[PDB]
Amino acid sequence: SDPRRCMRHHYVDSISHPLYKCSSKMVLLARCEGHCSQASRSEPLVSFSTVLKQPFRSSCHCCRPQTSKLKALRLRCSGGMRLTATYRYILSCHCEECNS
Amino acid sequence: SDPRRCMRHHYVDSISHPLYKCSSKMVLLARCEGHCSQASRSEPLVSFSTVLKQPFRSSCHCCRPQTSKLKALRLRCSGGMRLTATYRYILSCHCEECNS
Amino acid sequence: RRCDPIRISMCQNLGYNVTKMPNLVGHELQTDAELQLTTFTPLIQYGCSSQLQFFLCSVYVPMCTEKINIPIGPCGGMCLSVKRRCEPVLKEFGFAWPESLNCSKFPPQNDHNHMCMEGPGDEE
Amino acid sequence: RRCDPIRISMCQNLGYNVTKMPNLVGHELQTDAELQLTTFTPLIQYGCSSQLQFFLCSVYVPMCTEKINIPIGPCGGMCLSVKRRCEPVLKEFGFAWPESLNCSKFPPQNDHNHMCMEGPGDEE
Ligand SMILES: O=S(=O)(O)OC[C@H]1O[C@@](COS(=O)(=O)O)(O[C@H]2O[C@H](COS(=O)(=O)O)[C@@H](OS(=O)(=O)O)[C@H](OS(=O)(=O)O)[C@H]2OS(=O)(=O)O)[C@@H](OS(=O)(=O)O)[C@@H]1OS(=O)(=O)O
Ligand SMILES: O=S(=O)(O)OC[C@H]1O[C@@](COS(=O)(=O)O)(O[C@H]2O[C@H](COS(=O)(=O)O)[C@@H](OS(=O)(=O)O)[C@H](OS(=O)(=O)O)[C@H]2OS(=O)(=O)O)[C@@H](OS(=O)(=O)O)[C@@H]1OS(=O)(=O)O
Ligand SMILES: *[C@@H]1O[C@H](CO)[C@@H](O)[C@H](O)[C@H]1NC(C)=O
Ligand SMILES: *[C@@H]1O[C@H](CO)[C@@H](O)[C@H](O)[C@H]1NC(C)=O
Ligand SMILES: *[C@H]1O[C@H](CO)[C@@H](O)[C@H](O)[C@H]1NC(C)=O
Ligand SMILES: *[C@H]1O[C@H](CO)[C@@H](O)[C@H](O)[C@H]1NC(C)=O
Repeated sequence: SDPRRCMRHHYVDSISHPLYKCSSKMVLLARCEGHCSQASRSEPLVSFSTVLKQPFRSSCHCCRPQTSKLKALRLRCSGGMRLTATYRYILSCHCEECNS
Repeated sequence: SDPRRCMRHHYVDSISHPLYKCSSKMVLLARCEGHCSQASRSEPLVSFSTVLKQPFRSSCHCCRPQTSKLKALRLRCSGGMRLTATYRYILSCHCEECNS
Repeated sequence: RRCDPIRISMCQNLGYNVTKMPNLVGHELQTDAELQLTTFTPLIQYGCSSQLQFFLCSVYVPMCTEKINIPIGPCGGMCLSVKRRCEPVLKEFGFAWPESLNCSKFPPQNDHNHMCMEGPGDEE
Repeated sequence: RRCDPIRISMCQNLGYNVTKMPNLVGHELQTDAELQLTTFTPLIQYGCSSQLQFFLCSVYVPMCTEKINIPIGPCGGMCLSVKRRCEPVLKEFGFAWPESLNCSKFPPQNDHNHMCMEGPGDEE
């Protein structure tokens, strides 16, 4: 129960179309936040090519959504236009590697 | 002077070709290691396309080499073969974002 | 301003900062609600479900937000997923599952129309 | 086994775990070396160079490794980059730059042939 820990946080926002003028609809959401425990690093790599790239291998545990259910909803825009928006409710956070 | 902090670490290894049989040459190197302070996160994103992707925006400060000088050296392999290897000595570590 | 901070350690440090009395149950004061939870404390140890504690806090100290004046609690699916795991064990301790936790009352899902929190445990 | 742990707090917690007496300078015991460093302590505060302290530790408690029996210190370039910044100020305090820190002695660069540590400050 460490508040630092990577974890799910709850809050409400109101989705409204960026460009079109529309009525906002208030919905609840979740986000991932904390400090993954596992230290990070990168260390150098060796190439016998005349071409390198390959500069280093690194590891780093970010904190990200383990499990997320898609949602969506429709919006009524001034004049005819009625619109649909889609996003991801986040059921679970975990710490995973930044590059896979 | 926090040992946790992202920072440069020194050590020696001996580079030897993976596949060819060769004489090893001992060299000194540096690697990056610690705990970047800035918490990490990702939070959901909204698309008005019928196509999403776009799942979240996240941030995460890994610890990586700020400043690194290329080096290289030649190796003598049994029979004729003499080979050259190239890598990166690391002059400075910093904490940067995982995806830029 | 409008909402108020959680004062029960047990329920501290989950998703959300803040709640508002009086309780869904109808508890008037966090202290009193504190009292009830304690009762469940042995059950929690048994670890029927991982999500148990969160759920109970959800009911007893519902989330709150300045954005709107209503309270936020758990969706059914979550409870059920919970209810099944612990309905029995509570039967041990010779205990009925309480009506206060009646899983009909909670909305089915989380939507514009109704806002409730979900967990990886789920149901209709 | 072969090497031994740094015992000076000041030099603790830089790149490397371990050193081996006797000193490049010829210090016999970390304690004594500890004594010398202290003298530089005011200079460090002045912050002539950021890399100063590291450098001095490099000289006074050189790195050590089980991989080979030799000691590891700083490359010249680093020192110079350092030396220039602080040569003057040391002139304040009416102080010559010491021969022990003579920047000729340190190898030019880091290589198979010679191993020394470098910093972002650099020179030939
Ligand atoms: O959207 S509501 O929560 O307000 O629910 C129904 C009311 O919305 C309408 C149209 O207005 S609008 O949705 O505000 O643009 O119904 C439409 O809304 C519901 C709710 O879902 S949604 O995410 O808001 O779009 C849709 O239901 S569903 O998509 O979840 O299945 C309606 O479709 S349906 O009723 O399920 O078939 C959707 O289209 S429709 O307008 O219903 O054809 C109004 O229509 S109503 O449901 O026939 O009454 C409702 O009235 S209100 O003035 O928007 O409150
Ligand atoms: O490599 S050494 O540190 O041992 O230095 C010179 C000795 O190596 C040779 C060949 O053997 S080998 O290098 O072990 O394969 O010289 C070669 O090595 C030096 C050192 O650099 S390197 O990273 O080891 O390749 C090279 O210098 S340089 O590339 O840094 O500029 C030599 O090139 S050069 O002398 O600078 O022109 C490189 O090629 S060469 O053999 O010199 O033609 C032996 O050659 S020597 O330098 O003429 O004596 C040296 O003898 S040893 O038996 O390897 O110790
Ligand atoms: C809970 O209450 C609902 C409606 O108030 C009722 O239908 C049901 O019998 C009660 N018991 C349950 C859902 O187990
Ligand atoms: C340091 O010693 C070197 C060689 O031992 C000598 O050439 C020089 O005069 C001395 N002073 C320096 C480099 O400032
Ligand atoms: C309370 O903390 C939560 C998360 O810990 C955060 O979202 C909120 O902004 C905090 N309160 C204030 C006034 O920032
Ligand atoms: C000493 O610590 C350094 C880095 O802090 C590490 O490389 C080394 O492995 C440690 N000693 C041992 C025996 O692991």
